[PDB]
Amino acid sequence: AQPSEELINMRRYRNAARKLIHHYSLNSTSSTEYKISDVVMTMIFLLRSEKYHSLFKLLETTFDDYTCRPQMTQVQTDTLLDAVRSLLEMPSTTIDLTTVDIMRSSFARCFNSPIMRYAKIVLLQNVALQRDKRTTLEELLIERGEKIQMLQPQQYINSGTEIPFCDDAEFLNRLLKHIDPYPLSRMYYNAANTMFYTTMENYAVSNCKFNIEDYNNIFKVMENIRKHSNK
Amino acid sequence: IMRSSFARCFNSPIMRYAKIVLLQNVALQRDKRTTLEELLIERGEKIQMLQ
Amino acid sequence: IMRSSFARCFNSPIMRYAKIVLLQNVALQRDKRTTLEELLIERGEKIQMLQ
Amino acid sequence: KCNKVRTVTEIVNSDEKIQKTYELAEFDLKNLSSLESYETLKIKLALSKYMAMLSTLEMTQPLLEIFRNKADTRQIAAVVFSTLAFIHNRFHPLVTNFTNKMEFVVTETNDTSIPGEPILFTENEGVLLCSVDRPSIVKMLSREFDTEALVNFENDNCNVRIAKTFGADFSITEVEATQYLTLLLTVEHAYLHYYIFKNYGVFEYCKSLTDHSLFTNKLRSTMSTKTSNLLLSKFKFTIEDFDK
Amino acid sequence: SIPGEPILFTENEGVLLCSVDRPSIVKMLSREFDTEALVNFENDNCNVRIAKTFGADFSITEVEATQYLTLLLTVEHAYLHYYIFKNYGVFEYCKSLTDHSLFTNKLRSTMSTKTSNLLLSKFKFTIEDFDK
Repeated sequence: AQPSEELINMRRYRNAARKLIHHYSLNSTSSTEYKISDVVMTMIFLLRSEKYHSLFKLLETTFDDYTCRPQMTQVQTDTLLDAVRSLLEMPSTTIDLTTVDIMRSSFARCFNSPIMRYAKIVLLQNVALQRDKRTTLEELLIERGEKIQMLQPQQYINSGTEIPFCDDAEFLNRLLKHIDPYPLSRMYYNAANTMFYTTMENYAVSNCKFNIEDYNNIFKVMENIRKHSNK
Repeated sequence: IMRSSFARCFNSPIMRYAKIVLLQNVALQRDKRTTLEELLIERGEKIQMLQ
Repeated sequence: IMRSSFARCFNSPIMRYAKIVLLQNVALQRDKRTTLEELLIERGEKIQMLQ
Repeated sequence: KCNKVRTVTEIVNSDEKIQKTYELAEFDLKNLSSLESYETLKIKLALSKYMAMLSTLEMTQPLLEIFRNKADTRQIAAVVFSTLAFIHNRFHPLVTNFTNKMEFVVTETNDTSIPGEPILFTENEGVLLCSVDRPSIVKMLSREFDTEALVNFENDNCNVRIAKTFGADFSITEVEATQYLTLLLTVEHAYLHYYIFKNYGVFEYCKSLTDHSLFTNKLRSTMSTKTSNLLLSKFKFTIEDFDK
Repeated sequence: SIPGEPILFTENEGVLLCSVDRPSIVKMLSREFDTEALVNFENDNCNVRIAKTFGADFSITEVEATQYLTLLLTVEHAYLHYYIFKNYGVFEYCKSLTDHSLFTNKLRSTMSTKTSNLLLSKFKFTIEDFDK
């Protein structure tokens, strides 16, 4: 092998690989994420350090395509997670087994269909959750509410009543001017998708499919507002 | 032939996830127009803004 | 453009005459031609910025 | 309805007339421009005010740092309290206090976590109590969830859109400030159910938490044009993909 | 840069501003398209033209002056749109600047009864070849 040309600009691969990882794993801001050749280059870039090869092997096992979950070789798995953290260069942002499993589930569909035009489709579900038992929300509602009632407040947080305010109008204006340039609409669009992802991030456990119509109702809240304006 | 085939192969978008638009239009005219009484009820403050 | 000129010309084996004026060039380094309007938008945007 | 408004004039004694006609399409355009600019300004002002108020509160360290910590009992509760007061004022500008009984609980365990609504309430187990999942809340603050702005839009009747092309110590990052909007909207959502139960019984509150759907009935004769933070209403995903 | 129109009036961004494509203008003035040794359409000369057979420091040459006509025409074409919008709204740009085209209809009764710079009125090229 001659990576001087077969790995020319190792960055060329690394950067796109990291982008893709931050996309499929966890979440990131929207982008026109795709290049099958980039996936290939991800593999090739992995083929040059053991702190890659370990991961590479783990993911390659998905070519067996069955959803069987490998044993955690506890020690090596932990060291591997550390290596992952490193290679992702993130500020130790709570990289975890669960996110690793999520990426595993992503590859559980990645290679598995040659849909050679556009799988322009969310595949929200994960088989590789701790069980496919798939019980409903309501039982978990009771299960949570029990311990919720059992818990006692950590602090006795109310006495009397007050409100804070300030009127440094000049200061306010200063602040406003400093803030002004920002493209508000786009620079809050992100938060919607953030919370949306947070939803599943919570229910990664015995999940229930339905979310869509409730979200649509949240959105038609504005329809309700207009009807109020129309009485 | 292999070349021309791979050219297509490498251009096959995959696995794309969710989205939002948000960007919106409101109304042309029938949405409640301002009415002069409201504007007067605001502007009257100039009577005391004075100077 | 010149390069592509000859790869346009040789296409014809036709000898009588060809009024044809192949004004367009296929090969201009893009997936597909966009509209003009989009370009107009995108340019004018940055254009207004300039002092 | 292109409505080429049509006009004529004459001298007295009707010596001879003149005619003209004109087109609203510029006027409506300009009105829409002014309206949306104005309302955007208003919303930005409101957010600024909120931020300033928060700033007042003597924080020793940045917000994200606060949440990344978990030893606190004051700061997070206080923040929640303040946000709730702000929202209640935005609905009742003359109203200032809630008559005590407000109490909060930190929650730490997946084995206590609850889907969707991250913040939950028992309006009276004798008195009000509330609960918060700091662990989960932290997670949204992954900045890579944030990136520079796309500029897409759709359905433009040509110049209807392009016209805008011819229409002219906490000194801290825009994206950092943008973090706040998350908790803003979250607390807003929560306050919805809170207000519902405050007005009515527990079982309808449970139904609303099963589906935030039936609200569309009860939230009438309730919002007397006191607009809320949903200006850009094209919230939507792909739908046909639901595939039952 | 912009397609076609090398000049763009922003009529009032608070006040008028205009755009100039120096790189293109330089392309146009790269010139050398020109040489006077030419031939031109004529027909039926005995009736039509044969009679026309029998009638008659800066010391710079002419080619440059010929070149000036380029910018003359360009600024004219700009002036059209500029005048129009200065007299009317923006939105008609959706038409005129997509395609100037019918704008002459608006110009009806607008011209001052004096012509400009369309003497050799048969300006045309082959059309049916479009092979759409």
